[PDB]
Amino acid sequence: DVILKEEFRGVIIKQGCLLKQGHRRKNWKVRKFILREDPAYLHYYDPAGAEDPLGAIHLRGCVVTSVESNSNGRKSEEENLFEIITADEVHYFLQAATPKERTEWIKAIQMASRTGK
Repeated sequence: DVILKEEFRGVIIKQGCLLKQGHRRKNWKVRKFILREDPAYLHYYDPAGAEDPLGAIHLRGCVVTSVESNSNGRKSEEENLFEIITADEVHYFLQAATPKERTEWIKAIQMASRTGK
């Protein structure tokens, strides 16, 4: 009892809608990202119909990097891109509303990823 998913056993670090690279129909989607520490787990929710956590990003062992805007060939959609390289070797391409906020999220995930105990 008084025990739920380890993902949520850590308190919210930072929440805000971000652009998730997801070439299903669009290129970048607008979903709510809520962060949580302790095991380090980032969570994304759909504004249009999924406040249920579609999945958790495994920050434990993840590295973040400031993308030099590798938006080649297309229009510069990927500007304020920051990548999250999980320990699972998955590169998660995220973007913010501003260059400022993505930096804040770089810091967010990196500080949250420190809780890998």
